Parts: sequence; C-alpha cells; structure tokens
Amino acid sequence: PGATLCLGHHAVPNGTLVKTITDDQIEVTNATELVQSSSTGKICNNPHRILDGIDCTLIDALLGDPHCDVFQNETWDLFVERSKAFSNCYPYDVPDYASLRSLVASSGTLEFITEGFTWTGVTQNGGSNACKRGPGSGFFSRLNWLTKSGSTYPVLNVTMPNNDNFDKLYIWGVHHPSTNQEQTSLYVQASGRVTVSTRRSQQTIIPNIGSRPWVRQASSRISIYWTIVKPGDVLVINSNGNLIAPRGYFKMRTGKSSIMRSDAPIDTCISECITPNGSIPNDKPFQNVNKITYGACPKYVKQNTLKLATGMRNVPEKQTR
Amino acid sequence: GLFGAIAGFIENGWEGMIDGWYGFRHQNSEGTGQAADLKSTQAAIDQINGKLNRVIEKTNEKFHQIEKEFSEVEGRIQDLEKYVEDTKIDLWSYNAELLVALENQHTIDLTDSEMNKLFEKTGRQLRENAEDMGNGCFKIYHKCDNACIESIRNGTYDHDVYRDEALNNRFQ
Ligand SMILES: *[C@@H]1O[C@H](CO)[C@@H](O[C@@H]2O[C@H](CO)[C@@H](O[C@@H]3O[C@H](CO)[C@@H](O)[C@H](O)[C@@H]3O)[C@H](O)[C@H]2NC(C)=O)[C@H](O)[C@H]1NC(C)=O
Ligand SMILES: *[C@@H]1O[C@H](CO)[C@@H](O[C@@H]2O[C@H](CO)[C@@H](O[C@@H]3O[C@H](CO)[C@@H](O)[C@H](O)[C@@H]3O)[C@H](O)[C@H]2NC(C)=O)[C@H](O)[C@H]1NC(C)=O
Ligand SMILES: *[C@@H]1O[C@H](CO)[C@@H](O[C@@H]2O[C@H](CO)[C@@H](O)[C@H](O)[C@H]2NC(C)=O)[C@H](O)[C@H]1NC(C)=O
Ligand SMILES: *[C@@H]1O[C@H](CO)[C@@H](O)[C@H](O)[C@H]1NC(C)=O
Repeated sequence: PGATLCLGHHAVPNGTLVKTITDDQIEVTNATELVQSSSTGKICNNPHRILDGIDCTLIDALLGDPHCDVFQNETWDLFVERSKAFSNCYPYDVPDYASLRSLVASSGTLEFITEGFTWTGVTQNGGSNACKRGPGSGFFSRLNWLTKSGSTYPVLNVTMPNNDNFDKLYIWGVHHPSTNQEQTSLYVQASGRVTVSTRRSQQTIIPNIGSRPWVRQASSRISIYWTIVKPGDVLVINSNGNLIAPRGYFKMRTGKSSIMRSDAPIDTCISECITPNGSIPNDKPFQNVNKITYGACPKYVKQNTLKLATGMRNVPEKQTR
Repeated sequence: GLFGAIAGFIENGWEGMIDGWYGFRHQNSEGTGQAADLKSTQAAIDQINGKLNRVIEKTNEKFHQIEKEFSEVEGRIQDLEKYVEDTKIDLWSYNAELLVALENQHTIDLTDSEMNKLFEKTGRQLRENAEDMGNGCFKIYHKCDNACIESIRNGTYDHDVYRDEALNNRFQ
C-alpha cells in the first residue's frame, strides 16, 4: 500500500481565444489586448500646446482676416482646424495652398515683425467692404493694398535685406481685377506685374483680368504667394501694378509643431497621443482609431483587435454534459 | 505544444488550483491534497511578463507628417500620398498579425515546457522509488506520509532512505 503523486497545471472557467502559427483560434487562460480601439472623444489640453482655430483656418489667421485677429502672434504644438471655419475678407486663392499651410503649421508660430517698406508714389492701406474692420472697409492685417496716388502708379522697386540670423517668411499677393475699368482705376497701367526675388530665386506673376464667382461682394481675386529669405540674402519687390505688398515677415522656427482637422472638443486632461477622434491612450503598441495622429502614439493597423496570450493553454476537464 | 504535456499526456488542467499555475496532487494513507509549485509558476510568469514588456515598449512618436484625407480630387500627388500611407498600414498590420502569432505559439510551447521540466525534475528526484504511470502521475512504492510528500515538493526527499522498501515492492 503506497502513494500516488500527480503533476498538473491550472485551468480557468472562462478562457480566451487567441491566434497562433498553427491555429486561427485556440483557448488560453488569459490574454491582453494590443490594439487601442477607443477614444474619449476629447482632445486633452496637455502636454501639447493646443490652439483651437475656432472660426479660422491657419491661412486666414496668417493673412489676418479680421475675425481671425485674435490669432496674431499665436503659437502652437498642434493647430486644430474646425469644420465650421469660414473666411470673411477679400476673396482669395493660394496656389499651393497645401504647402503654405504645411510650412506654417510646421513652423508653429505666427510671430510677425513689421518692416519699414517705402512705397514711393502710391497710396497705401487700401480696403474693401468685402473685408470689414469695425463699421468700415478694411483688409488683411498683414498685407498692404497699394493703389495709384493722384493719376500715376510708378514702377515700385524696393529691397529688404535679411541681416538677422533666422529665416524670414514673406507673404504677399497679386490682385486680379474683374474688369479693365477696375485695373486702370486702381493701377493706371492696363496690365500689371509683380516680381519678387532673392539672390537665388524669383517669382513673376502677371495678373489676369476677368470675372470669377461673386464672393463677399467681389468678382475680383487676390492670389497669395510666399518667399523665404535666408540670413545674408535679400528680398527685392518690383511692380508696375497689382501688388498686394507685405508689411513685414513671419519668424520661422523648426520643431514639433503640426496641424490637424478635427471637431473634437478640447478638455482638461493629459495625453501624449492625439487623433481627430480625440486623444487615445498609448500603453498599447497598435491602434485602429485613426491613421491621422500626433504625438507618442500606437501604430495604426487595420485589425480592431489582437490578443497576446498571457497564459497557458486552457484545458477544462472532459465535459460530462 | 512541442513537449506533449499540456493538452498531451496530462489529460486536463485543474480549476481548483487557484494559488499557482503548476503543482502537485497526491493520495497517501493520510488522505489527499493539493499544493502549487511556486518555482515553475514563477518561471512561466516571468517569461510572459518579459515578452509583454518587450511588446508594449513605447518606440514611436511623430509630429508633422503628410495629409491622409483630402477634400479635393487632385490626381498624381494625392495618389502617391494615399499609396504611401496604405502601403505603410498594410506592412504594420502584417507585422502585428505575425507578432501575435509567433508570440502566442511560443507562449503555449514555453508553458508546456515548464510543465514538462517540473515532471522530469520530480521523476529524477524519485530515482528508483517510483514509476511513471504515463498520465503525469507517479506511483510511489513506499509509505509516503505528508512529511514525505512535502519533502518531494520542497526538494528535500532523500531517495536512499526509502530505496530498499520501494525496490522490494516494485520487483515482487
Ligand atoms: C488577465 O488579463 C487581463 C487583461 O486582459 C487583466 O485585466 C486587467 O487587470 C488590470 C489589473 O487588475 C486592470 O488594471 C486596472 O484597471 C483599473 C480600471 O478599471 C484601474 O483603476 C487600475 O489602476 C488598473 O490600471 C485592467 O483594467 C484589466 N483590464 C481588462 C481589460 O480587464 C486581468 O487582471 C488578468 N487576470 C489575471 C488573473 O491574470
Ligand atoms: C531697384 O532697387 C534695387 C535695390 O536697391 C537696386 O539694386 C542695387 O543697384 C545698385 C546698382 O544700381 C547696386 O550697386 C552695386 O553694388 C555693388 C556691390 O556693393 C558695387 O560694387 C557696385 O559698384 C554697385 O554700386 C546694388 O548692389 C543693388 N542692390 C541690391 C540689393 O540689389 C536696383 O539698382 C534698382 N533698380 C532701378 C532700375 O532703380
Ligand atoms: C474615428 O474617426 C474616423 C474618421 O472620421 C471614423 O471612421 C469613419 O466613420 C465610419 C467608420 O465606421 C465610416 O463611414 C467612414 O468611412 C470612416 N472614415 C474614414 C476616413 O475612415 C472612425 O470609426 C472613428 N473611430 C472611433 C473609435 O471613434
Ligand atoms: C508680435 O511680436 C513682435 C515681436 O516678436 C512685436 O514687435 C509685435 O508688436 C507683436 N504684435 C502683437 C499683436 O502681439
């Protein structure tokens, strides 16, 4: 009459199915989720500086549309553009809009430095009822609409050297009148021209006269351009009509700044990872919330769940029912 | 699994064992009982914590990237932007799928392995005083009181003490 000693292992009543090399589903005692599939629906206000655009796109804040004046000199880690944003100034386009938005978003600042341009023989500070400032006509705060003085618009030829140790971003434009009457009334010459250059590059834009769709009282347009001037280089602006002049430059930076389109509300909490759906935790290595992210984020995958086994094979007793 | 213990020569697991992952059940003249083996349990848990911590190791932080949704039809540049992102996502989705498959196969095999290590260790401890029944149970051919069982489980069982007794019961 001896003894028995049996070796064994545990099991649990409610195991979990996982995938392996040989099995698409096999039961283990426990597992843990590797895909973050939920958000709170809110963008946490820390630790990144979030700037809510509210009614303004980044470009409208840049140009200085009056209802975006509150964004003057603002900074951000993440600029958030809302679907409710609208423009309310002179109608405009930006050839390569996406690039200008990108480079400004990435610079992370709208810090503007006014420079003393001398515009000899023209009238400055033109305004329009399309772009009201208080009760009266106005214009983009960062741009200077030049027109004839008396009965002449001379050749404008000005320079601004960059003697700082940082890059300057100049935003300028060209006016496209809708009629010949408008062209000659404003600029005298029947056809204008704008040439903006540095030592190594140049942009020449010829205005086109013609109607575009009526927007906020104008069939005319302004087209927006930009020029970066590096330390030791120089800006020259040359025009015999249609120049929408810069008032100065934006200071460029490099760093971690970006921009995101989202309607998620901003809330008081801390989250490294931001998506357009809201912040998400970053404890898991993968996520299926949104391919668009900012910060220390799990990597986007197509799977909505992936289970990492955290226990042995779950083998319950052979069932008698 | 590769070692043939869990879901193998051991018929099933024990729902009753709630204080460890592997362990011992016995019958002797004083009755029957159960005890968890801490060392095997901890070896499995440590390996699983190790792989879990490697997998969740935060390694990526990105700031300004490319746009991934578009309000206008543009053609060539947008086709490329979308294809770059779609390509990336498929490659990462594959990495994730493969990772869990390999990890999980290995977790099953390592847990099976630890069961087997405990069984082989126990067998070695018992030398000639026991026989492998083939279902994870040793028939012990001598009087093994509770002090004797605990001696096997805590690594102090001297097989010489019981050898003559056991050898005799075996070759009769
Ligand atoms: C088996 O693994 C599961 C994971 O699939 C474990 O569930 C997780 O357990 C942890 C620790 O108890 C929970 O963390 C805690 O969450 C609460 C919020 O409810 C928080 O207040 C605590 O500070 C802590 O972070 C976690 O929520 C839970 N997750 C899920 C999805 O259930 C479970 O503990 C494991 N069980 C065994 C026996 O190993
Ligand atoms: C339009 O305005 C620009 C900007 O001021 C004028 O450019 C300047 O033109 C003068 C020559 O007319 C350049 O002077 C030269 O400088 C070199 C280097 O110092 C010197 O060695 C020469 O003897 C000569 O004096 C000056 O450098 C140049 N400056 C810039 C920034 O371009 C341009 O002449 C004006 N054009 C008209 C038609 O008025
Ligand atoms: C996060 O937001 C995305 C994008 O808005 C959601 O996906 C969209 O909504 C449904 C998904 O069932 C679809 O009709 C659209 O095609 C999706 N759009 C895109 C661009 O993929 C997504 O479901 C949200 N996820 C969470 C967890 O809130
Ligand atoms: C913006 O910043 C510059 C200097 O950094 C300053 O000269 C200017 O007055 C500021 N304007 C506003 C509106 O803050």
